[PDB]
Amino acid sequence: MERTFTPNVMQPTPLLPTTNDGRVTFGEAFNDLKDLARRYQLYWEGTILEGNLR
Amino acid sequence: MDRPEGSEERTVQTSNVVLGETNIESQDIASKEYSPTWDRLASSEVSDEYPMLTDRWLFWKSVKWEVNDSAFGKMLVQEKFPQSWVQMDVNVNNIPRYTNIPNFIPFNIHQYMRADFEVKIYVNPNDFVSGWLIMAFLYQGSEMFDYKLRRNPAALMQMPHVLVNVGAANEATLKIPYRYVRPFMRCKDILRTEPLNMGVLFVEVLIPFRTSAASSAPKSLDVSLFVKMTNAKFTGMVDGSIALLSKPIALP
Repeated sequence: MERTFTPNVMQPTPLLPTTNDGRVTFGEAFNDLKDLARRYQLYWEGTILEGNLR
Repeated sequence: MDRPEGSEERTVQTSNVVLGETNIESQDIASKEYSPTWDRLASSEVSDEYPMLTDRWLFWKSVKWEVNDSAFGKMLVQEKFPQSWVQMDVNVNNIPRYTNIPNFIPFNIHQYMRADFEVKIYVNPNDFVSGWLIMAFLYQGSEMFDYKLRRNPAALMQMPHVLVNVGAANEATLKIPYRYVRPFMRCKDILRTEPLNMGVLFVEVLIPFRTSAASSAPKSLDVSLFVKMTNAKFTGMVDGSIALLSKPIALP
């Protein structure tokens, strides 16, 4: 698959040991964007006056 | 002395150095000794160990203290440590260099390191002088918001220390396990923090040094310091000239 394709890899060292996505040093695992997307964020913020109503 | 040679001396050999000691030491450990585990999380390159080089003991300073100048709490040694010991070898411009001393040769080619230290202090008085010294070590003391109130020997009596009685003339050994804010220390001035600044080693004058009023008696006495690294691990091989050393900052 062309998106992840890695031809002729030259790697000088071993790979780095894992912290289980931060669960080793912090308490939680940040492995997924769907969990970050469930923390609330602002959507629309406005003001409404009498006289620009009905 | 009851034998033809005086008595049986005791020998402490590490690598190709051998240190004679005739008396009972005075020991302490700056914190609990452990085996480093999270340090593997910091670097993907293999940590290099040089036991033949670094385990070896090394003579560090000789500081002289006199009868006329011994207050209570006069500081003979006040040093950023290991910074002062590792950067002890200076050129004409007082710029340190890790190239000459074979214990410090791997600090030259690496970026980061980690290791435990053992500082050992030697005082060789005759029998008729009496005094007392305290040598204590404060983990990252220089960065502390009141570092200059903790220099009184009344404060050092609390942090891990050893005592050297000049009347008895004993040895003293202070083991310092590696502890720091990060799993490694920097060896040079990079990424513009000072290199290899893990704490502060003090030598104060707990009881001032006193001798007899006779004219030919010694009015001075020497203090020598030996240091050695223990689990030394180096990582991040680079060129020796890729980073520079600048002359060290002194403590107030």
